[PDB]
Amino acid sequence: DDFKGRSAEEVEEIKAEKEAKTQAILLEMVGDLPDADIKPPENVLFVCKLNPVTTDEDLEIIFSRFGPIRSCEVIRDWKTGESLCYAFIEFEKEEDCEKAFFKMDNVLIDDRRIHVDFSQSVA
Amino acid sequence: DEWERTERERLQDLEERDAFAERVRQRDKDRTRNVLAEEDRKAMVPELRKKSRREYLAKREREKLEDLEAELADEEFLFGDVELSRHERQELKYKRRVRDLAREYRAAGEQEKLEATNRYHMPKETRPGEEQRRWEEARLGAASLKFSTQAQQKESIQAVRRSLPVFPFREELLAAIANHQVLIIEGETGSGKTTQIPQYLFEEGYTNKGMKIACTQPRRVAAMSVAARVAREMGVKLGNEVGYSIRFEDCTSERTVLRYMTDGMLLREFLSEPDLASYSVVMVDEAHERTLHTDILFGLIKDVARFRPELKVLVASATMDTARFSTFFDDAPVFRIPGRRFPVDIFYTKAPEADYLEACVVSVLQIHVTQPPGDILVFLTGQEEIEAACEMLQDRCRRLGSKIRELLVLPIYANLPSDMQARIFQPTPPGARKVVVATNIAETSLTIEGIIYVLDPGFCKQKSYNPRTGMESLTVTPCSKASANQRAGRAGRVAAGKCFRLYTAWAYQHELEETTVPEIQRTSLGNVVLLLKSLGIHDLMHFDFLDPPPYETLLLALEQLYALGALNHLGELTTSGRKMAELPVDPMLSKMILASEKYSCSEEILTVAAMLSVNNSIFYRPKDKVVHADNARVNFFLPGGDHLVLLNVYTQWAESGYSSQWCYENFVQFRSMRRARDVREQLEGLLERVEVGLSSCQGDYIRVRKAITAGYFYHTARLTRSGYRTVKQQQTVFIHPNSSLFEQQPRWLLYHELVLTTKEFMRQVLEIESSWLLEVAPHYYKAKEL
Amino acid sequence: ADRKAREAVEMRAQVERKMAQKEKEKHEEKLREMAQKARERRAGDGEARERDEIRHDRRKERQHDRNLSRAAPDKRSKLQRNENRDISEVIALGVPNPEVQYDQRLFNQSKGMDSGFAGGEDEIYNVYDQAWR
Amino acid sequence: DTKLLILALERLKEAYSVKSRLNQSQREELGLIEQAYDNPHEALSRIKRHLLTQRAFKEVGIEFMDLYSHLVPVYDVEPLEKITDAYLDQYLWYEADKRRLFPPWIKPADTE
Amino acid sequence: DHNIADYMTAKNNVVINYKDMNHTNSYGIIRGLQFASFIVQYYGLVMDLLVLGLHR
Amino acid sequence: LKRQEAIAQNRRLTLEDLEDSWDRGIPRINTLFQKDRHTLAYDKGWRVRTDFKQYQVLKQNPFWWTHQRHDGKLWNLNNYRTDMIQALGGVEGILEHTLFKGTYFPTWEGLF
RNA sequence: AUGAUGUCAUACUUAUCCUGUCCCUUUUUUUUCCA
Repeated sequence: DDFKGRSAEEVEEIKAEKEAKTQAILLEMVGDLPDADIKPPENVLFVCKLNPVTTDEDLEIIFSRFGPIRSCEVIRDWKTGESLCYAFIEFEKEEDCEKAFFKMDNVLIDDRRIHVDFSQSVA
Repeated sequence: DEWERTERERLQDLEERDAFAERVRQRDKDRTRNVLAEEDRKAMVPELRKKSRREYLAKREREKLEDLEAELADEEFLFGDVELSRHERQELKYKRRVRDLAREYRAAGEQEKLEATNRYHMPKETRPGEEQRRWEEARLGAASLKFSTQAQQKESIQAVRRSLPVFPFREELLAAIANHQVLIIEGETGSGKTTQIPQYLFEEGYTNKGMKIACTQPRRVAAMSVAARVAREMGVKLGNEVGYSIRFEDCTSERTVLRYMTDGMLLREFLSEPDLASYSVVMVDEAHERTLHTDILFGLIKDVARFRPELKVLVASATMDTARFSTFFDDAPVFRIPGRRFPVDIFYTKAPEADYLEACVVSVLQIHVTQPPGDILVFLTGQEEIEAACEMLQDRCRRLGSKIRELLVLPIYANLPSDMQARIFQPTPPGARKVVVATNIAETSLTIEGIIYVLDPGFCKQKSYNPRTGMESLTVTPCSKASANQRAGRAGRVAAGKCFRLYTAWAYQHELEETTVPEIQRTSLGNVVLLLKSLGIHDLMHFDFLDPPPYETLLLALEQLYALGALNHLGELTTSGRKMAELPVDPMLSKMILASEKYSCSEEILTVAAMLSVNNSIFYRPKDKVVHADNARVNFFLPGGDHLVLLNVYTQWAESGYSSQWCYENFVQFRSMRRARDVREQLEGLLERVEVGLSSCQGDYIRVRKAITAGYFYHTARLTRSGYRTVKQQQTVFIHPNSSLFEQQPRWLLYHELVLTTKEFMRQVLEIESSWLLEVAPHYYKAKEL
Repeated sequence: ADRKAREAVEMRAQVERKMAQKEKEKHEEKLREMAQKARERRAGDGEARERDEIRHDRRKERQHDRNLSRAAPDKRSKLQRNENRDISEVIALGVPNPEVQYDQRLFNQSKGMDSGFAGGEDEIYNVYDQAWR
Repeated sequence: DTKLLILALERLKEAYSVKSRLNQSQREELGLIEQAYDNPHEALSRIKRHLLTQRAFKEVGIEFMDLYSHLVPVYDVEPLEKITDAYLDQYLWYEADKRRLFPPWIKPADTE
Repeated sequence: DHNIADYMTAKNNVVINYKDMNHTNSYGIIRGLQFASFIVQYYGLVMDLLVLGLHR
Repeated sequence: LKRQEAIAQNRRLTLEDLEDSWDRGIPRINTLFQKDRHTLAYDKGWRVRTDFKQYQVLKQNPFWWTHQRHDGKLWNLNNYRTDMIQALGGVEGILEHTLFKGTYFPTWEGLF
């Protein structure tokens, strides 16, 4: 023991470590990612709640405000092309990702209060 | 026409509706306020990774859930048939084994959990229906002593298709309606009028120009049946091009040309698109069914018939209702289908009879004993009678032992448990006879193959609503000529049948009235009054009825609505009136729901509404487990009344996690519970529009009873020393035996039903304060009268 | 002694727990092997068209599922699973066959819940169990 | 619990099967059985209350049954507690046999 | 449950009364209680264990 | 075996499979089918319990070893009565000893 | 030195009662930014 007798906090923290390890191994089990849980780049924000009329150009516009962009990728419903009302947006700096985040969370653009969180993608 | 005044109003309706919803979301963006070094950043970036990780854990396992399901959902309809090749073949092996591996590498962990809580743990001092198979291995353990063909399907479909009473009648009927917009099409069941006709239309292209073909039915389950049937015919997937839309369940896609629905569903499509401009054709089935929704659609669609001649009116039904049908509908031509599979020998008693339930008994006795093979259908009036019936039948079975053969008595009605409904649908065990005891629920929409005998005692239990008393009484009623003919016609569908009328040719031909009174006369109409005044037709009198209600009935409706506050003192719409009218539920309920707004008992009043939507079947009360049943009931019995009883009951069920075995343990009809949950959830989906804030009473049932009053003040009685008697009319009522207050007998009473069974009755009753009555309705209830 | 025994029970319990825990994880590593070689063994005239059907169906399914969850929070959980439990529904849907049962001339030929031996009474006439003729 | 209490009370009435001249005290016990047969939840409330709070009981009477070759003690308990014990009897035996407390050599068993 | 254990054990300790003699049970068991079947068979299980040993 | 086959060929076990063995067996096979199987799957420890009733009731049970609802009904002496009459002589030889002919009842089948 | 207030049981009155009571048919109603 002593992976239990430390606190309650780090106890459930170890169990959350687990929950991660199991969900990862699980998602690789059902087979999505090639390499197991490689740490995600600090330089992309996943921005959902989006509009099918805001495009790569305009989103790269408004997120050109805080940092040098490397891209703006709204994933496309393939054979119809309609914007998925979310996006990935790609910065150069950690500071650029952060500075975009801490002003752009839950803001109203094109009359929709979109959400920004960092990228969870290992993709 | 008045049609044009209507659509005038209704296009402005859609305009003001959209603008209203937009205004309200602007209101909410107003009400809602949402505004938004080094080591600080390197601190929370670990915490943003904390949440990224964990929300990603749920998100990744959720996406695993998606593609997980998708592998098998994909291999359902491609693989098991076709000559498919290396790539997707190998990947089927892959996705097969791989979702197995996921389930397995999680079943491992759960195995750890359960195995390691199997163990012994010193106690610590701190101040599914198988009770008859767990008593059938008690005995076997006590008594042990050891020391292509899809094309073939299509061929079969067409081959049966060809033999309908309509397949040879195919072309000329097509050309006929090509002539006449309104064509009345009289034909009996089994003709396929519901199925083959819309096919014919579609293959003839009335769906071209992107148009649709509507088929309306009075019953959800019948619509689902019909839709399954015709989608199988059309060789496509049910839901994409052939679809059915019923309350709570869409089964359509933007490929849908053939759209099936209810009569209230079509009225509500007029709540969407007054013109039905995407529908080229509406085929209304079985219009004889006499529902308020049928009798409203008739008027509305007749308006549309005069206004939209490129549009098509098809109204098919079962019986001789074509006289009034055409006559109201400007005497449309009537295309006759001859359709009746096999014959019935219809017998009469010698005489009139005194004891017709017993006569039922002894009839089926003789029939079973003497007859050749064949299943039997017998009618009764309803529940108590019907179980008494099976009582008698199975008792005589007990006495007559092996002298007779196996008599599968099966009762069937509307509220009895759904497993017990299904049980009749199994194929009969060889050599035994199956007799179904039924109510007029077995008139229609239930298809029991094998029934070769049919017995009618010639009755029914019809509701009768007198408005002069506000009283609707579900009482005995000799059933109509149309009834007896159709009850008989229920037979024969596979072979020669017999129909034993418990009454003579004399009474039959002579004292038989043709039709049940078209519903709108006999029923209470509060919500349909509410509806046509939600559509705004201010003159409610010269409106285009098929059969108007008595001016009496309408006057009562108007007073109802005004007193409740839906009407101004001149009879038009308040914001109260409209906001309640959007609700597909009675105005009394609606007033109570609005009262939750004032009393901050939102959730509780919501769940109450959800209960009164369906109550009539809540608690199963079997004879063979009466006491344990009364007990799992008496458990919840709360102080205050039946409504908060229901509240806690639902609360505890969902508390159990929507558990079915929960209601199974606690003697509750799962059907009632779960449909009530659905009606509450869609109520909540209405709740944003009706502008209700999601609130709890915080355990304050005083607010609850008060919102109940603010809704149901009309539905009240007081103590009199000569019994419990109304507040207004001082007509004399009684309490239902099964009331949570039935022995409490309160001084100031609220009810929800008003019937007069064997004596005057009232259901879903509660104890109130007369003071809340001067709180709520000092204009309707004055003090001196309390 | 009761305290001492409580402690020894718990200590033996968590020892054995941890042993079986580690063994479970080893099992799981073998299953990790199973999955990797599973996709490996996988990767290497109807299938091409059924395959455009694969992505057609699955991808419009993702369309409808995303759009469900987007119009209503889980309208997927408000449509698709809730499609498939109620009975009249299933009967209309032609789903087939959705334990031993036997003849009813068998049942209820005796009724009662007490032994007939009257609970130790003797003076009552219960010898034979059929009236004489 | 209503199955377990129905079994309890059937067992208790088996004493008075004949319905003789019994006495005051047996008349009163039969009254208790019938009212707890009618309202099976006032009963179970009472039972679980007893089981939770009571630890000082009334007194029991004794007497002997003479079998001519030896005597047998026969104990007479008060009807309220007789009902709470009848129930506890049934409950413990049901649970013990479901959890498999008694191994198979303990033998007045129900199987033979 | 320590509640039921205490009810049973305190119910065996009563006052036992014949015509005019009274005493208090403190040592053995009243066999005329209704759970006394359970108590006798559980105790007999413990003594089966002393006779056979845990291994056999 | 027949129960397995009734599951495999999915038939219903009919009266013809069980009229042959209908009171045979030990519990008895006709206990499988009694009315109250449902609440008697909850009566455990009934054998010990009838043993121990002897310290609770002042009377002595001669069938302490069994239970009619649970063990079936394990003896049938209905032909004892018939052969007793044929051995005493038949109803006519038997009522030459009684006051039957002095009642002027016309025949003895009705006597009650 | 007799107030009303009462959840007081007992006593009492009307040739005042023991004969004035009980379980529902059928079924339908549009919906909205996900994150």
